[PDB]
Amino acid sequence: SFFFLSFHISNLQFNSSLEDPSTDYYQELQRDISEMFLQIYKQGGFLGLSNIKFRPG
Amino acid sequence: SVVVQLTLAFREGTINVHDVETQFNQYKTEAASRYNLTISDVSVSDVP
Repeated sequence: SFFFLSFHISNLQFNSSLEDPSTDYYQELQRDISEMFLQIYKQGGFLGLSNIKFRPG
Repeated sequence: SVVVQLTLAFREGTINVHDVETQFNQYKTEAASRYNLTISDVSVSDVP
């Protein structure tokens, strides 16, 4: 099964780097968030997550 | 703020949408303390 999840990161400013998935900052944040999710969900059946979409909030 | 959107994948029979949401909301404290991410406004949907 699949679950769509949206949330805000309330302590980070959206900036021009986060509009561009090829930037170092975009990739670092996507990596670090992905790693966090692999810590949150430890179920044997948890496979992982998609690539991440960032938008201004 | 930064809005973050993603999809999670589990094998059949593992979890439901409420559990996904509760487990994420319960992690807010650790997300802030360990990852320095202040997580808010969580929304979770089943994707058919």
